[PDB]
Amino acid sequence: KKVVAVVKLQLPAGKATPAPPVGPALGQHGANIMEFVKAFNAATANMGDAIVPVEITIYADRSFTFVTKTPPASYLIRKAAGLEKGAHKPGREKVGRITWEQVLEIAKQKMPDLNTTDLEAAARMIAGSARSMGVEVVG
Amino acid sequence: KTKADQEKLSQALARLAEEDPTFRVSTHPETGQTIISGMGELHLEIIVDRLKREFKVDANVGKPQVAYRETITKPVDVEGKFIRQTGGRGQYGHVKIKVEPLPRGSGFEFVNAIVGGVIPKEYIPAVQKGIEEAMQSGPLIGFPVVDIKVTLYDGSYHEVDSSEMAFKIAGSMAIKEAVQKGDPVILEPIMRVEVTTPEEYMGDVIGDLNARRGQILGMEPRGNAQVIRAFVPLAEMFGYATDLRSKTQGRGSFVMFFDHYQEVPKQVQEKLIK
Amino acid sequence: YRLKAYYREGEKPSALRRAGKLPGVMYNRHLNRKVYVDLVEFDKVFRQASIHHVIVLELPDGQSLPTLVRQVNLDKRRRRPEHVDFFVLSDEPVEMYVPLRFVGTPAGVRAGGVLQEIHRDILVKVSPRNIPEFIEVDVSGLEIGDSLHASDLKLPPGVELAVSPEETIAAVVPPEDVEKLAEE
Amino acid sequence: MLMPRRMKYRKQQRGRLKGATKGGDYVAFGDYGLVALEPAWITAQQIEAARVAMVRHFRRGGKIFIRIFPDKPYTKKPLEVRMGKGKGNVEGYVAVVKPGRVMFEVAGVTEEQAMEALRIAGHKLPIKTKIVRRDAYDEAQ
Amino acid sequence: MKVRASVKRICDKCKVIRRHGRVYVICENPKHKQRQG
RNA sequence: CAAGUCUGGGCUAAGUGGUAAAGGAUGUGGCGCCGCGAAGACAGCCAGGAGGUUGGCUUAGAAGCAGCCAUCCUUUAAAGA
Ligand SMILES: [Zn+2]
Repeated sequence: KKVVAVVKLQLPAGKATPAPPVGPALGQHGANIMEFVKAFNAATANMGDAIVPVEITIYADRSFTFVTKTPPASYLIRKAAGLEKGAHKPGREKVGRITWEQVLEIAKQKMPDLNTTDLEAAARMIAGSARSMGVEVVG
Repeated sequence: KTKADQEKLSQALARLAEEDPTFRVSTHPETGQTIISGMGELHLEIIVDRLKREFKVDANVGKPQVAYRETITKPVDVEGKFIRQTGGRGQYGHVKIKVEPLPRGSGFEFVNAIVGGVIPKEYIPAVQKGIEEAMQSGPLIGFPVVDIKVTLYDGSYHEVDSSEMAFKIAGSMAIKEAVQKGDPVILEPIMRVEVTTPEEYMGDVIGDLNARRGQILGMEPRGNAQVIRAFVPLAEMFGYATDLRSKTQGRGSFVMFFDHYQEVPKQVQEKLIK
Repeated sequence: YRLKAYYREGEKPSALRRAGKLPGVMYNRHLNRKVYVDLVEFDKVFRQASIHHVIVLELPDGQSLPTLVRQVNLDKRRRRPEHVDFFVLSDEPVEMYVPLRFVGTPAGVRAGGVLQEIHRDILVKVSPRNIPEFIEVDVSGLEIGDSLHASDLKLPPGVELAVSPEETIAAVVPPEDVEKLAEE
Repeated sequence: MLMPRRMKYRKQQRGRLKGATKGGDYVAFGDYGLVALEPAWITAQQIEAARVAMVRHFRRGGKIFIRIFPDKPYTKKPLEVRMGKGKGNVEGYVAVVKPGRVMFEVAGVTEEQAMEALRIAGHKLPIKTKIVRRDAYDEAQ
Repeated sequence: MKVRASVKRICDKCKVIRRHGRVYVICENPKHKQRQG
């Protein structure tokens, strides 16, 4: 008969174990801690990896809910350069790259999250994450 | 104490081990000294009164020793000569080897690297039993020089003087020196431990373990509790019960297993020269 | 630049220091008159100005000549400019020291080491007409190793270096590295 | 340590320290420097002790210039021995430092670090010192 | 860091007091609690 | 203990004076330069102090907050990778 919730957990892709923080915060949820490793890995059976943020909200009759955001802006950028890891030491060492368009294509994939309602601004948030992992922008 | 008491003690458990099979007696398979298995400080403690009183035995009560190991860093190659020609049982044996360190947990590997046969067929067995042997007392403190690969790639001989034995020495010389030369390193024992603790105490639990020459490995939750795995040196791991039960007011429990051996922080190198 | 200066009759060049003013003297192949200027305003100008940019001096005789501090003698025990030497420029080409400007990060800038301003001032010559300034030096293709010198640089519309060339203008050297010991 | 490699005379007289400096009272190399306020005899060790902690403080830093160089034989008779019997044997060396003399100077480092490494150096030295920048150290040939 | 000859600021929260001709130095961490002597 | 508790201006508050150094210090007076200045400053109160993003590498885990680097973007009145 526990109280209510707007839980803002942060679970990756695939790893869906009732183990905390899916226990102490979702113990007052009555949450189907297993109707996620199916509802999730079904939509993310496509991707494969990349963490997927989530907000699980509980109510009265002891039922739950949860909507997920997009995968780290550092993800789509790793596949779009034949990368896995950043570059250890960003800036000086380039291990892959993205064009002036490939950055403007990604800013589309996550434009309904950031804050700006453009791409000359949005894309810069991407072009910024370029030197964050040592991945120069093809220009 | 003197071999005298070493007996009063035998009888000690010969009756105390029936009056309480909640313990275990063991003679350290590597260094005489015997261990006294308990179930908490007090336990062994109060035995120490009766076993010392109602048995009048008066021995020592310090802590166990650690099964160290010797080995090297750099690969070396030295001569193994012996020859003693004066007039008869000539005694003529001589060999050259290739000593090379192996990963901490490799073992013992020799190499019958003799071309045509400059070193007769019949003498190799013995030149090995010699190398194998010598590896007993380390070059540093005297412990099982292990984790290496040996290569016999040369050595001559004499038609009459050589002997199965003469070679066992020569080879026991080539080794008795390659380790001295390849910069030795006092390896030690690392354990696997798993403290079951309520993440309430956990915080310090991990700390304390860090400040124990140990390096943490993880904590995959269990029941209402949470488990911690990691490695540690048996030296800096003694009387852990009454330390774990400290950072946990009782709600703490652990296990322990062996794993591998690994170099001592140098500062602990000249330390052990005892 | 400017600077209020006055003539000195020649009386107690040390009573002026205590006074508060700095005894001087300017000259050239024609005239040399003993002078003196206040410190405040000489620190405040020489501190910057130096001997690269001319200083127009204003004397009680309306005149306001252009000169370069050819020399500033010190007080070693506590440095306190104690007497200058103003060279009154003309029209005739004369020698001075033009500042060098290191515009460009070398390779020792990622690798390591340090740019060494082995000589951030060169002796060139030119009519006081052409008053050059920071003579840009190119750096980048330099890595803890060799260096550059001679007179490999943008010599403005009339500058004609009066050094060698050959004098090692600047070089990059190995950083000091804590963990380094040679004694033993 | 540091010291002469060869020498015409193994032993030399004391002499006396006066004012002035004779020279090296201006920068010429680095960007920041340390100068002597009181006259004295800096031992090689004193120097080394500094130069070191100097570098120590900023591991992997720019270049340090020791602008002074010991070369005056430091004498000393054995312990528990009376006067006479000639002179004494050498102990170490010292560089005769006077006020206004630039002892060291660093080049290529953040002011914050330069002003610090020097501050420490000054502590290893037996005399009071000042940290100068580079203003009027122009032309001193 | 109580009694000593070189009393200084060991972290901004320190304060150089001087009650009774003696330079004291107080802070939030009783460790910095100094005093010259 | 013989002759000014002499006159004008200034500093010192420890009996310093009435004998010690490096090195400490919002001591106390006094000169300075250089910044912010009522188109609202200093202390100040109530406020906000975010989103890309747990930056990337490393690691048991590093999410502003071990440590390497890197330090761009954003919506703004403003918020540092
Ligand atoms: Zn403090």
